[PDB]
Amino acid sequence: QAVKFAYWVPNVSGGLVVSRIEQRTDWGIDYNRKLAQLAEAAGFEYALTQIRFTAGYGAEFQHESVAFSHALLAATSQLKVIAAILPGPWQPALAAKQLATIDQLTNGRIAVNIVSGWFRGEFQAIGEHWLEHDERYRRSEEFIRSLRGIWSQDNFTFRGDFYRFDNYSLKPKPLGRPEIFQGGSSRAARDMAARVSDWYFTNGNSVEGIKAQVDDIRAKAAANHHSVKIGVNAFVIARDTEEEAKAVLAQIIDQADPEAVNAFGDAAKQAGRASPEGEGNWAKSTFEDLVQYNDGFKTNLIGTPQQIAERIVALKAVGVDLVLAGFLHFQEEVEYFGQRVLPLVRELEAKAQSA
Amino acid sequence: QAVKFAYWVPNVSGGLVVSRIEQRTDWGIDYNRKLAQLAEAAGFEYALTQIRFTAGYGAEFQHESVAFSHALLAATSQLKVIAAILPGPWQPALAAKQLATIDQLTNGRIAVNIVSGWFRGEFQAIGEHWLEHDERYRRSEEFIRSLRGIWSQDNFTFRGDFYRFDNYSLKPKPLGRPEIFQGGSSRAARDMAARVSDWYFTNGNSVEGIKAQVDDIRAKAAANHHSVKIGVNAFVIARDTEEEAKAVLAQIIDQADPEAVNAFGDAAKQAGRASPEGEGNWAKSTFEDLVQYNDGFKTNLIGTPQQIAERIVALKAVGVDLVLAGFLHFQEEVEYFGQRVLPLVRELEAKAQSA
Amino acid sequence: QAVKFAYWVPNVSGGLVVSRIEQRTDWGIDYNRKLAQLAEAAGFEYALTQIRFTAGYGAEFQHESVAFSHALLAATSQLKVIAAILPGPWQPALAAKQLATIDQLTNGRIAVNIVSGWFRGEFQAIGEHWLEHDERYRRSEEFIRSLRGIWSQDNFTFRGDFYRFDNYSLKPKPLGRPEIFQGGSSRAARDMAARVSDWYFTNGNSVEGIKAQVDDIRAKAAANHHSVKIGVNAFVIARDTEEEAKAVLAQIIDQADPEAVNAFGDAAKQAGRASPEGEGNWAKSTFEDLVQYNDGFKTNLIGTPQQIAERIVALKAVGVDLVLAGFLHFQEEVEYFGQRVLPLVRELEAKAQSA
Amino acid sequence: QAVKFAYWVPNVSGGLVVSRIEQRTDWGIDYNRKLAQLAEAAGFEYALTQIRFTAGYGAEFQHESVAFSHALLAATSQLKVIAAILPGPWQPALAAKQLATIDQLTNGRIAVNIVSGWFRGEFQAIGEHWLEHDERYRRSEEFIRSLRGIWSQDNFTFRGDFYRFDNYSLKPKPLGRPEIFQGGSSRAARDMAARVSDWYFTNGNSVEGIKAQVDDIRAKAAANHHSVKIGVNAFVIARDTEEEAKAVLAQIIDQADPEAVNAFGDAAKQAGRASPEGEGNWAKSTFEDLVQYNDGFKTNLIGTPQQIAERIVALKAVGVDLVLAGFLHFQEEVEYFGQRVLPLVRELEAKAQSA
Ligand SMILES: Cc1cc2nc3c(=O)[nH]c(=O)nc-3n(C[C@H](O)[C@H](O)[C@H](O)COP(=O)(O)O)c2cc1C
Ligand SMILES: Cc1cc2nc3c(=O)[nH]c(=O)nc-3n(C[C@H](O)[C@H](O)[C@H](O)COP(=O)(O)O)c2cc1C
Ligand SMILES: Cc1cc2nc3c(=O)[nH]c(=O)nc-3n(C[C@H](O)[C@H](O)[C@H](O)COP(=O)(O)O)c2cc1C
Ligand SMILES: Cc1cc2nc3c(=O)[nH]c(=O)nc-3n(C[C@H](O)[C@H](O)[C@H](O)COP(=O)(O)O)c2cc1C
Ligand SMILES: [Cl-]
Ligand SMILES: [Cl-]
Ligand SMILES: [Cl-]
Ligand SMILES: [Cl-]
Repeated sequence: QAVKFAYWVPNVSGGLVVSRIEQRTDWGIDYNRKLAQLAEAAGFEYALTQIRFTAGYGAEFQHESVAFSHALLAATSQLKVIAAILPGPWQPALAAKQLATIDQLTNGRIAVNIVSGWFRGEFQAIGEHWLEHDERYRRSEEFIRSLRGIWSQDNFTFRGDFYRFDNYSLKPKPLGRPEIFQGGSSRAARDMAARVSDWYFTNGNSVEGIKAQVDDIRAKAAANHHSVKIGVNAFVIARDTEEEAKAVLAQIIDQADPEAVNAFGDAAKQAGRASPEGEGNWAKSTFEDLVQYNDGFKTNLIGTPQQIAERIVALKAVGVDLVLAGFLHFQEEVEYFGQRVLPLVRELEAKAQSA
Repeated sequence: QAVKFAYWVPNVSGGLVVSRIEQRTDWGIDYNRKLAQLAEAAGFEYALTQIRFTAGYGAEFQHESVAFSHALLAATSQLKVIAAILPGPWQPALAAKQLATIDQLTNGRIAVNIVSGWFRGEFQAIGEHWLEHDERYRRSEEFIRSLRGIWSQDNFTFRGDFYRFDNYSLKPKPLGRPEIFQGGSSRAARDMAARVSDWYFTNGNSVEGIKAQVDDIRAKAAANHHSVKIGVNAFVIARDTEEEAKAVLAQIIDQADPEAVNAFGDAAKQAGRASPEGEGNWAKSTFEDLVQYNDGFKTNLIGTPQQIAERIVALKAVGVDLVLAGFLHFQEEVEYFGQRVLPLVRELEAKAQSA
Repeated sequence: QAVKFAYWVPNVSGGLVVSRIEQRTDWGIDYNRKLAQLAEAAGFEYALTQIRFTAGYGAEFQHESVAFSHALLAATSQLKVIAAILPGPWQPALAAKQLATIDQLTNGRIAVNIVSGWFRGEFQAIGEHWLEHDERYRRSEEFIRSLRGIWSQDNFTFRGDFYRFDNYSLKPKPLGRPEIFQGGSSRAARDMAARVSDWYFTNGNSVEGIKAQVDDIRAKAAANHHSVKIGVNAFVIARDTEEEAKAVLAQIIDQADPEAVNAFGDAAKQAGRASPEGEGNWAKSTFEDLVQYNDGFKTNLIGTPQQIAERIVALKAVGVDLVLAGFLHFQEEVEYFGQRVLPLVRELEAKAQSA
Repeated sequence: QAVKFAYWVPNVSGGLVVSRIEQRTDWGIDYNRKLAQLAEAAGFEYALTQIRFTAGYGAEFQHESVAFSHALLAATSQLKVIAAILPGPWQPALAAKQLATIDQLTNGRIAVNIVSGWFRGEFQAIGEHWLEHDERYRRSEEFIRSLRGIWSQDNFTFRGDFYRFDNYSLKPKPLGRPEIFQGGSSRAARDMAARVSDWYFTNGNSVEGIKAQVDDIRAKAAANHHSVKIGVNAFVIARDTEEEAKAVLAQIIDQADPEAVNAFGDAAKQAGRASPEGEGNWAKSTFEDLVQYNDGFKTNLIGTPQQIAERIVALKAVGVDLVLAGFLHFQEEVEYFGQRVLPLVRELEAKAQSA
């Protein structure tokens, strides 16, 4: 019932914007250990670590998602860290066993974000074939069923089109039950979430755009007798005045790296625009939307703490269970969010309950 | 020129013997962090972490090799940790990037042991096809060429029979040059080491058995203009008296687990016995040899510290550059080795220098 | 420089339309042997088989394209027969060797039509992964380069992303140089034709639509220093009067099987509509277009013999080198074409030549 | 039951021996059409067409097995023709459909010989990975189960480690039930034959060597409740005097091409010698044995017609159901076998029946 919060780990060297603007944010482990500790102290339940094999959207350097996640877990106590994984260059036997060992070493705090892929050139560079849009989701669904089965069954057998297991016994299994997240917003993504995943993570959007996705998932999940929760990306710019927050947004966009934005935008046509419906990630993103590379400005958590808290509660009303927050200057703004924004959300929630 | 020492990480729940004998050894992270610190204090330069996906040779539980290596590096300062990797369920793009990130996080202290595989049933359980003996080495050599090329250049291209890369740029690369080890003793293994590897690791053997491998590698490496060093497995039983060490050895063997040894021995026929020459790992192993699952008793580092030190220097004279030590009670025997055996080795080397 | 003619082999039940109308057409070898002999006598240079692995509704039975082509060549003397091949369920080593042997047995009269695929459900049923639209063309281009190299040289080596060859020597090679045709009309198809194919076969279309494809191919092929010819599908309804030919067309469409048409149109969305440009086979086909399953009515070769001859010559004037003809009643209409239509084309061509 | 007879189709340019001796045998279709007709008239029930993709054992040129088998069936009326297929470069969906169409065109007379592979260099040349010996039989068994299922059921589903099918309906199916033969003599081969195949074809051998294989197959097949028949290769040299037949054998061997024989012997080490038991095809073949490349001289059908007929009947007594005959001068020796040897076998069988 209370809304949950995650933050994007800036393990990619350009932060969370495609922009030349000065940021007090770094992609190295030293910066990120302290940020994970600040996020835990601020009240964030999850950190989300993105997966790249090569540079895109202005991230010339990227730390590998699973090892980096392990290091963040080792530096924290209660924080849960979601390691992103792309089927193809990743296989599920290795993923299940590596995640299970990290879970055993971190008191049960690792999770996974299965992402089905859009950056074709990256796959080509690393010798992976490029499956059709919905076919990438068929494979991701077999990957998810494989993870859950390996972790839950003494002797797991799975006779898939992409993956096979035959009486496979993983030991040790995870300490508890790792949560499986997935990223993407196409019909194929919503279908998979309503079947196998614990969480559907989606790009930023208007309230109406989010409600449309939630309503489809809820109906499908109910018919499948499956439980799934909803998280939405938001690039949060909280400042003491609304004018200052809008001025920061304008600086970010004014300083956009246009060659990086356009190259990202071209590659992103292999996500939602390439699905049979032509709907999903980046299908309707302008140059200015792309400057936050998961459409995070659209969620409009930009203004005063009070405006942002009221907007978060309005997202709860259409079925959002978690806000996935990106920031410009991560350490100071995560701390500010915990001191100034999150307590206002909790007060609004207490007042709603007592009525 | 000084001989180097590695120890086997007991990340598999049966320790380093296929036996019911009581051992003060454990496979969990708590035991292994302390063990790694003691090993570093004792003068071991490397720890070697074995790779399993499911139980064999008496190891019902096994921690995943790379994440466990990451954790041991996080708990130490100068120790180098070698993570074992099996091509097939591992792919080189992910290995290259995950190892590069761990390298960056650990001040350049991770290495890799490419092992080409023998446990067919394990591959079948996780959906991997079983290549012919020498073909597994063909694949491993492509895997090693990919790791080395990815780590050393931008725009790496490789048009292999097993792996493809196309203008691939990994960032960040490792801090320096990670060492590539490999395990196996067949002709295919020796040929691969003489072409692409930094270290050839081999099973325990007599001095003459080791000499025959080194001489073959030396000639082949010279013809390729390639440098490779030699490490040999030895199960070290050092006691204050020779009689006590021999009694321990007999206790380990007398308490051998026959189901596990039979099952291991049958599976191990897919290593040296299955090569075109019929030579390599386990091709000549009796039931008693198999109780140490890399033929470690054959190296005969079993006796007083003085006998062991002399035997180590004798191995050096046939071209052994590193002794890879297994133990029964890891923490206490690593400490004893550093206090009682290693200094005798260093004295012998110093006396040989002045002569 | 004379325009060439092919006919579609009705090796799929239901003929060349998705309609319940009575057809004096059959898919068996007896009807098709006689039809091939009639087509050779009528002046057709080629027969084009189609490739299916499964189908529903009236298209319920399909003879395998290569072995059926071999049988048709065995029943004829001069006719060339083009065997359709889909990369994926077909591999290029077997295709090259099987076609070379058939070429040797048939006096050099076999050709191949490389088709890159649109029917996703058929691939899934036979265990094949569904690659993205342009990726299927990347694979088809490697397939074609493989056929051409294997057939033309010993020691053929190819280091593809999809296919590898290592000093492969096929013996015997074909008697002559088999022509490579390809089917498809997207940008990816045109790019491939301008690089590697002898013939670009495309769906039916207006003169304007054909000319736009020819102009793009001609520019690209010139820059590649590559020669490629153009063939266009047309469903030919030649009758003594224009009114009767139009009545037959209305009858075909009026008796269309609506469920079959809709199921075909839904699956065909994986062709042109799924390409990045949204253009290619079936991207703009209405219900009535889909009744001829390669848009054959659009080419408007429906009317008197004189009208049809003038329209064929008009297609030649925009770069069409070959008309690929479908018919309702194959045997009798092939005979009528050779007696009533083809001679008018030749007369028109002769009269143009006298100027 | 009356013993059945097959002959090897000389679809390979060196005939059935690795020798420079002058042979009145040709690999082209004209010689082979007349040969198949003579064999049919002589009383051979089957022809067997070997599969190569590149030159081995002196076969500089090789016609493709399936298309050549189709052409031989087209030249005959009752002869059954067995096309050899190697899983790997062949896939089962295509094999099933192509064979079914040929079966429909030839009145149900096509069969298949599934061979699991020994010629590693050929696979490497055509881009195929080299599976371990027993794993090749694992794949071949899935291939056989797929053929059998596709041919016999609509909506065939098969969830293999090598092949997948999902509700696949092949139409048309064969006219009846095609026979599945397999070649190979290792434990893996015998185990496969005892589970899925109609015929086990084996290399030439002594009576005792054959009986040891039959006895193992019989016990295994009885435990599986499976029916399988036995065929044995024999290189038949029938002459009016024993002295003449022996002189011919000596001439073949004396004119052996020793570079070809040794190169074949080396490649053949990947058959029986590479199996876990070290037993199977070519494991015990001397230089002289290898001159007939399936050990055909060992069966000793070399002598007068009377001697050969008695030795055939003696093979029946250890469970041989079919003799698979090679010859030096094919057309003339097939005609002679039918005039002079086969009638003696029939008289001996008639005399045994009346006792
Ligand atoms: C919150 C979120 C996080 C994501 N993280 C990643 C990532 O780290 N790497 C990646 O390649 N794709 C990532 N994706 C995109 C997925 O690959 C997604 O499957 C792909 O864009 C196809 O999206 P679609 O289903 O909307 O067409 C993410 C998507 C979302 C919504
Ligand atoms: C010191 C050493 C360590 C090894 N570690 C492993 C391991 O952790 N996992 C594994 O499957 N194989 C391991 N192997 C065996 C390899 O997989 C080897 O390639 C296989 O046994 C074939 O050996 P051969 O070349 O002597 O036939 C190791 C071998 C040696 C000598
Ligand atoms: C003349 C012609 C014949 C074709 N024949 C076949 C066929 O026999 N089987 C098949 O699956 N596809 C066939 N196709 C379609 C191809 O699979 C084509 O590559 C696919 O529809 C993608 O088309 P696009 O490039 O316009 O998107 C044919 C296409 C044309 C133009
Ligand atoms: C009668 C017979 C015919 C065979 N024909 C072929 C063939 O045409 N092509 C081929 O590559 N192998 C052929 N083989 C050999 C098979 O590939 C066999 O599976 C391989 O040699 C392994 O044999 P093994 O099971 O005795 O080790 C044939 C074997 C026999 C006994
Ligand atoms: Cl979206
Ligand atoms: Cl060894
Ligand atoms: Cl079109
Ligand atoms: Cl044999």
